Amino acid sequence: EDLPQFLQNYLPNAGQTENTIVPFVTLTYAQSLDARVSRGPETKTMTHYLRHHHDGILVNSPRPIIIDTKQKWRFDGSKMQELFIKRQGKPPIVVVTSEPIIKEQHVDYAICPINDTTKLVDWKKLFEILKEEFNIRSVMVEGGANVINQLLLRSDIVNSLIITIGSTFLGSSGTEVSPPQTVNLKDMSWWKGITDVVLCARLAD
Amino acid sequence: EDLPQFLQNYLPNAGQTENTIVPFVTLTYAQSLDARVSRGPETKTMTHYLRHHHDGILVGSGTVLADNPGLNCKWGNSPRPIIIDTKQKWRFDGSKMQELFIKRQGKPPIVVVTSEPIIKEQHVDYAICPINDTTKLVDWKKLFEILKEEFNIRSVMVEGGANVINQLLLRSDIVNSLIITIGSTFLGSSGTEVSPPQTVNLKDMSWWKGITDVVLCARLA
Repeated sequence: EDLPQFLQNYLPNAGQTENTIVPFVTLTYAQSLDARVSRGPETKTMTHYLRHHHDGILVNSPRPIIIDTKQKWRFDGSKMQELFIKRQGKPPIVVVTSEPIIKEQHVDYAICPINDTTKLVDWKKLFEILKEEFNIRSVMVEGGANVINQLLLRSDIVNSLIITIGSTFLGSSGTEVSPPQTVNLKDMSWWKGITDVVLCARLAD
Repeated sequence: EDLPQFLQNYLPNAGQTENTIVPFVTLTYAQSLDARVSRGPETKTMTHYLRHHHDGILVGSGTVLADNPGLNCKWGNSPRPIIIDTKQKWRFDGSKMQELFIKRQGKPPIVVVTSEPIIKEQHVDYAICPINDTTKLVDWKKLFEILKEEFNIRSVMVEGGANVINQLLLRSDIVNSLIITIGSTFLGSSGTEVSPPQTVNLKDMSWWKGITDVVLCARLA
């Protein structure tokens, strides 16, 4: 709508990550008034517009990037697998902590060593691996509220934050997005729709 | 500024002509992106403009006990403060509210209790509201009726208590307008959140946008 002009300054910017080893990282999600992303229109256009401006998407057409540290996901027999077959959808990059004994066709494996301290995955190292090993110049992370909750803390990684808020309450039992500490924003910009609003911003510090 | 017309349809006297037994009730609060109201300049003025249009301003005790709020109005007379204090632990004597009352800058409070007031304070009015036999908590419908019938409160703005908000969000038979400000900040998951226990659908929504904040006006579906 007027949405492309609104998003423009927050889209991956070529000359900004070029001659760096990190990709542009956008953090994006859709929540209710009570900050829930699940429970216990018009956003299609925007999401698909955003996706086609990124090389990878962490959950032309973007490549799917899946975290599967515990190694239990499978490509064969996935929506993704079928989409790949019909010439409209790329095969996934699968993020793991060690080399899997059994690998699937078309699937790329990114071995990211779990962080020494946090005991979680080293987000900085993972994003460099995606960029350097797999030509992923930009990445749109869409969810796992737990992924979002960690990355909200990473002002040194995240480049743009794009949040849709719908005019509804999902209820307290729904899965929330809220960082463990306070997170300040900068360079904020709001767009308003009929029933929804979108925030574009950056992470302070 | 466009804020007055934006709010116009959601204020008590856009409510047209009919006399009612229930006061007009606006549910209004300010939250972070993570729906938090407590820690873990345009909106402040709006709040005051809103206060100017209501006979009463309601808060749960706890929010009065935490922040020591004036709860009076400045131009965007003043509304009467209404404190829910079922435990009868809030004290008017020595409060900021009392300071404003003495300086003729604010009104004395109405205190809502659920049994005989034990220590009545000078210039304080007490509203004894029945307890709902199902919830064990105060009967919101009867309370608002009493505020109107006994204390001549024709309209009330409830601002405070996540706990209060969380209950009223479920009461489409009580709430006339929902007005929510959302700031562009995260307070963090330790902060106290506003989220009702069940899904709540909204209707008649209209959004307003500032530079750092957005405001939603809606009604309960």
